[PDB]
Amino acid sequence: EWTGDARDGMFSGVVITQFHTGQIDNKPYFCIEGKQSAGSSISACSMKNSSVWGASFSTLYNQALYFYTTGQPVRIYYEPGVWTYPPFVKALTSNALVGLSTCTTSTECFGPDRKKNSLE
Amino acid sequence: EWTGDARDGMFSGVVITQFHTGQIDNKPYFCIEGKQSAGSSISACSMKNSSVWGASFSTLYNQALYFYTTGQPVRIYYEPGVWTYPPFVKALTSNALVGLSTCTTSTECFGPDRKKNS
Amino acid sequence: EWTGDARDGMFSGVVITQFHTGQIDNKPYFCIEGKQSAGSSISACSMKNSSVWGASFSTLYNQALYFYTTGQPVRIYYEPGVWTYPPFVKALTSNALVGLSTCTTSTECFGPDRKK
Amino acid sequence: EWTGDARDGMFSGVVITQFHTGQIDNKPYFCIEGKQSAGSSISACSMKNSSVWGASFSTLYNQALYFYTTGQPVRIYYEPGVWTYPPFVKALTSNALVGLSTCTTSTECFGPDRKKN
Amino acid sequence: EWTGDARDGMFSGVVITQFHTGQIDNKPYFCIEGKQSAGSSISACSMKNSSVWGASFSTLYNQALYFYTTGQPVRIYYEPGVWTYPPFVKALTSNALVGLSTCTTSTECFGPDRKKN
Repeated sequence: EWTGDARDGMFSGVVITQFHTGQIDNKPYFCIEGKQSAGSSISACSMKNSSVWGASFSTLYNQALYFYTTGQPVRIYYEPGVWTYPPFVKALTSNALVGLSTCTTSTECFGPDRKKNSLE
Repeated sequence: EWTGDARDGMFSGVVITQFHTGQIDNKPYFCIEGKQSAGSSISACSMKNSSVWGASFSTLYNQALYFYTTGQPVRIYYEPGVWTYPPFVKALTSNALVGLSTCTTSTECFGPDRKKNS
Repeated sequence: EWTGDARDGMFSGVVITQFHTGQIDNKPYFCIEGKQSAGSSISACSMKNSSVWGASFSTLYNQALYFYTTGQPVRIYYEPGVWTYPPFVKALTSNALVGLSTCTTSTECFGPDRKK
Repeated sequence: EWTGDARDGMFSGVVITQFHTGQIDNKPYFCIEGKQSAGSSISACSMKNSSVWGASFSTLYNQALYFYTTGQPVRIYYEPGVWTYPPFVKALTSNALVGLSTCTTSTECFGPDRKKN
Repeated sequence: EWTGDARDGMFSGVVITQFHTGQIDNKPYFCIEGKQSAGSSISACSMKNSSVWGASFSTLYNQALYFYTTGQPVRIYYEPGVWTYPPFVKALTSNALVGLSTCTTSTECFGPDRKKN
C-alpha cells in the first residue's frame, strides 16, 4: 500500500474545521472534517492498530491537530470503505485518513497524487 | 464498546475550565471539569491502561489539555459508574471520559451522539 | 496509593517558578519549585520508574512544564520522605510530586484534598 | 554510520516550506522541501523503521515540524539513493533525511560537514 | 551516577542558541550550543539509548528545545569525555548533556551544583 497509489482519493486546499476523538473495540481513533473552497465537506478517520493504515495513527494525529491549529489549507489523502461498523459509518465516515500535505494553492499541494488513472 | 453507543452520555457546548492530574494504583489519571451555558457542570476522568477506556488515555489527555488551552466549547462524552474506589468517586467522579469533539453550536458538535435510545 | 489519600500534603495557589531536570541511577527525574500565597517555598520531584509514584512521571512532566509556561496558580500534591539519597535531598528535596491541579482561588483547586 | 560522514551531502540556509506525511509498506514517513536564498531546491524523506536511518524518524519529524513552524533557515543533511520504489521516487525523492541544524548565516550552520571528501 | 555529582561540570546563565539533530550507530542524538555572557561557548549532546546518560534523552530533548525557544538563560550540566568517535568529537563535542535548570541570575540557578570538590 502507499498513500500515493493511483486510487481514490484526495481533496486539495482543505481547511480542517472539526476534530473528534473516541475509542471503539479497545482502539483509540480520531476523525477530522474539512471544507474545500466551495463549502463542501470531506471526513476521514484514523484508528490505532487497525487494518492496513493503523501504523500512521500517531503521525496523522499530531499532523492533523497541527493543521487544525494553523487553519492552513492542506491536502487530505483518504481511502473509502475502510471502516465497516454501520453505526460508526453513519455517524462519521467509512474513509481512512492515509496522508496529509501542505498546499501552495487551493489545488497545488506537496506530495504524490492519490487519483485513479483515466482511461483513454 | 464504542464512544457513540446509545448510552449515557454526552454534554455539548462545554468549556473545559478545570484540570487535575494524579496517580492511583500505579496508573496515572487525569480529570476535567466544565460548564455549559446552562450552568450544568460535568466531570470525567481518564485512566492510563484501565480496563475499558484506558487505550484512549493518551489521545484524550492531549485533546483535553489542547481544549483547556483554547477555551473553545466542546462535546464531552462520558460513561457514568466506571470508577469505584469510594474516596475517588467522592472527591472526583465515577464518570469515565470516553470521547471529545469540537462543536459548531452549543448543541451541534462533530461526532456521534452518545445517548440512551429515545 | 492515591494522590488523594489522607496524608501530607498539598499546597494551593502556587506559581511554578523553577524547573530542573536530570538523571540519577539510570532514571530521569525533574523537580519544580514554587511559592505562595504567604510566600513559603514548596519543592517536589518526580522520577521515572521509581517504586511508588514513578508511573506518573511523564504525565506530571508534561503538566508541570505546561503550568510553568502559563504561570497560573496551581495545587501541588506531594509525599514527603520519598527521596532518601542524602546529597539529592540536600540539593533538592525529599518530596515526591504526586499530582497537580488548576485552582479557582488561592485555596480552592480542582480535585481531592490530600490532607492528614 | 553518522550524519557527519564525509558523504553526499548537505544543503545549508534553507527555509522548510513544504511538509507531507503518509504511509508505505506498513511504515509512516514524512517528507520536507526547502528552498535556499538563491531559489535552489532540496527534498528529503524520513521513514519509520526503514533504512539504516529509521531510528531517527521521531526526532527528525519533531525537529522538522518545529523548523517548518519557525520558518528559520536550517541545514538539511541527506543521503541520496535510499528510497528505490519508482513511483515514490518520482512523486517525492530518493533522499533520506539524516539530520538537521540551525544556521547562523546562509552557509554557516551548527554541526558536522557532510561533504564527499 | 547523578547529575549533581561533585564532578566536571556546569555552565550557568547560558542562552541556547544552536540546535543540531542527527544519528550515529543506529541512535538519534541532539546537540546544543549555548553562550554564557561572559561570552564563551559550551556544547553538549544527548544520545538515545547511549550507555550512561541515555535514559535522559527524551526529557532533555524536550527541555532543551523548550529553552531554545524561550531564549532564557539556563544551567547546562555536562560530563566531559563521554563521546569518543573522533570525527564526532571534532565536529561537535565529547560532552554529554546530563541535566538542565532554570536560572534566576547568570550564576544562581535551580538544582544541584555539579562541580569538583
